[PDB]
Amino acid sequence: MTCRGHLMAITRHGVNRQDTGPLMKCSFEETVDVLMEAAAHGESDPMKGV
DNA sequence: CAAACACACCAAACACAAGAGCTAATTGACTGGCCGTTATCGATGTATATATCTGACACGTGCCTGGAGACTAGGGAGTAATCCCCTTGGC
Repeated sequence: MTCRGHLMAITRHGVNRQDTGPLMKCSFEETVDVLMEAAAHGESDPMKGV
């Protein structure tokens, strides 16, 4: 919770802000939203999360 | 006076609401126009059934011709005697 300096909330508003990966954010919450944002911005997933 | 940012407020959305597991029952589209098939109504017959009229056959009635009946008139056909002509017969 205190690795990025600011207090990341455990909610969708705090974990999805981290640059983990769209495939990991969509699992938790905000599926279509995070997927759409990644598609628009052309993000990349390193394929390292479980 | 006009533009910069900051704050408080108002107004507008997003996403979540544990893991699941079993069983039952309610919903099973619908008027209308139109084409395509087919059932029905209609004409245009030809075949068969029945009615009217004509033709041939049948039974019956009839008009007409010729035939038949009773009776009559009066004379044609016909007995009974006679003569003697003439035939058959003869030497």
